[PDB]
Amino acid sequence: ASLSLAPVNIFKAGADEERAETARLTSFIGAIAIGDLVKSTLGPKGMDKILLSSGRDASLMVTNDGATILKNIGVDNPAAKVLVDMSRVQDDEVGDGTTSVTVLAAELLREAESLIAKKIHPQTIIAGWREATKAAREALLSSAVDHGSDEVKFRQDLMNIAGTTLSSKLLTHHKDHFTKLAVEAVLRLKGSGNLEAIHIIKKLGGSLADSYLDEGFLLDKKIGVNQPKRIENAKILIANTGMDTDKIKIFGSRVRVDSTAKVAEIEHAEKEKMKEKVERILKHGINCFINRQLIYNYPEQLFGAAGVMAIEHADFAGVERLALVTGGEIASTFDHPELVKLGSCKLIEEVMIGEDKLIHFSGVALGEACTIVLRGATQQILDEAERSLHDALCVLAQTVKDSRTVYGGGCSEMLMAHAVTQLANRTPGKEAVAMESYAKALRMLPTIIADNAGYDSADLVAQLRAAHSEGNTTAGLDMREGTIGDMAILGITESFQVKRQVLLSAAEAAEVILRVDNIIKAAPRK
Amino acid sequence: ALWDVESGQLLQSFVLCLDLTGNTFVSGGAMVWDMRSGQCVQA
Amino acid sequence: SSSEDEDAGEGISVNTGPKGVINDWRRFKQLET
Ligand SMILES: Nc1ncnc2c1ncn2[C@@H]1O[C@H](COP(=O)(O)OP(=O)(O)O)[C@@H](O)[C@H]1O
Ligand SMILES: [Mg+2]
Repeated sequence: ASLSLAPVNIFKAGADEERAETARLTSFIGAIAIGDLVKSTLGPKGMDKILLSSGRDASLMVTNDGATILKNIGVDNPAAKVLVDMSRVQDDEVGDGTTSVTVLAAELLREAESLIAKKIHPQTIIAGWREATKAAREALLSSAVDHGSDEVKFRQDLMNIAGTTLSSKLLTHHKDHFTKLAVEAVLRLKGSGNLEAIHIIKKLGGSLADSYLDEGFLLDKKIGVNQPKRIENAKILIANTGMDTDKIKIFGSRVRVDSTAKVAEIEHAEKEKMKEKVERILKHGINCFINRQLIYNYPEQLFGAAGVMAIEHADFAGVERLALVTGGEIASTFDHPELVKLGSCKLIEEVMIGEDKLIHFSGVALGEACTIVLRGATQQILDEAERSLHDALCVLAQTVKDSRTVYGGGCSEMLMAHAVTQLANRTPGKEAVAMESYAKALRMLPTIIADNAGYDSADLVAQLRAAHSEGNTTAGLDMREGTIGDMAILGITESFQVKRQVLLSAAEAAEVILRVDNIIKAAPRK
Repeated sequence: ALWDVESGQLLQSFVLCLDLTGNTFVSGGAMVWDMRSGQCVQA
Repeated sequence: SSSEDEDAGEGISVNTGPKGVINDWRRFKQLET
């Protein structure tokens, strides 16, 4: 007898449970709903979605990113929660692939539902899927191509990867310009994976084509009152000192005198201490001074008297980026000027972007830190462009880390599914049926890609399957006019890491959800 | 958020109640933050 | 001077649950009737 369907009641008020039919049905409906929601935003012809917040602020967000869509939705279905967390983890691990992994998991779970309807034990499906995943992973690894040795071919691969990543976003309008921008920004990192070193500034107004990658650096801070507004051949000193009534850190100390003259003497001593601090700072022979914390009126007056630029309140990210771009050292003590390296740049000036004024560093020494100015017509456009640029930069950094690349446009899915089908053709039992369903989902991915463009998806997928079975391992969807073509010639390439992560995460989450045969819910707080 | 009284500027933005050396403070919804590093240090 | 102006699955067809809960249903139904 079931727990809920028994004469005696064993549950608190509001707590229930769902047995075989109900649990599997709930899981499958949740997964299919999530997959159908996230899809239609997939491929070069995917469309965007509007996310209306129900809160008091009522935030507006139009986006194409699958993870962003899945994060900002009220989800109560536990399997849907599993898929949402899968997409979030995929976004954390790599840039793109958030929609692909979700759609693949949903298709796998649809095939699992169909198989369960055919009286096949879910554990058999899991074993068949494990074997299929092994075969597909081996095929994808064998199909990978590496061009990290040759610089020109690696740069071409980076351009192709950035273009493929941006083809599905709102940036596809200026894909060429934005791809060049992203590739330059990533290459300026000098091999570092620090994506925080790339700062994206969104300024309203102007055109999307007006966006650019600054040759130097841009800071959104302000200069002091009497400080110079323009420095040539600047010598930078990046600091993280107090400089705001810098109190001696003996917090048990107090001034305990018997006259106001002594109090005046002590405050003069404090001012003299601050002046000596500024003098020690100036002993380094500097023209500009960026401090992470605030700079009060007396130190900035001293700096203006010394005629050196003093930028204040540049947060931890700001000072880190300035150190990366100018080569300086973030110093908190100034007793050994010879042991502190000073940042350098050719010119510092104030630039006028939109209606706001920003500090511009030109002719930087190192340059291993980028600032990207994004211009748009709406705040929604700026946010979506920032998200798309983040995707492109993430994928480019991953490719820099691991230079192995695979061919997109459904070619990788087609070859993996062909390997899965070949394995299934020599396997007895219902495991072969499970393998065939796995290959069916792998086919269904480029099928959805073709459907989103309005092409004849069935015929195109049949042509791709025939071409891959024949031996044309580089065949893929040509989305320019709706035919099939050589992905190597067309330059539709992807990161091997992204595709492998999509495959493995989708298979893992499908296996996790398929194992559930009972969903027990506790009584909610409300 | 913590603000500088004299300069009237937002030092750093990070909570039904919170309590505090004016460098380490704990916020409850524990979440201990250090102003020297601007990161959560205890939980 | 000083002197101035200042001054899916919708079809459920629930099967046995109604049988299990008919006791409470009739418990409320008698008072409601
Ligand atoms: N120019 C192109 N030609 C053919 N296929 C493409 C092209 N650009 C992207 N795709 C395909 O569209 C799919 C979806 O990519 P996208 O929606 O940008 O991100 P995600 O992989 O997170 O869905 C990818 O698997 C890729 O193979
Ligand atoms: Mg993408």
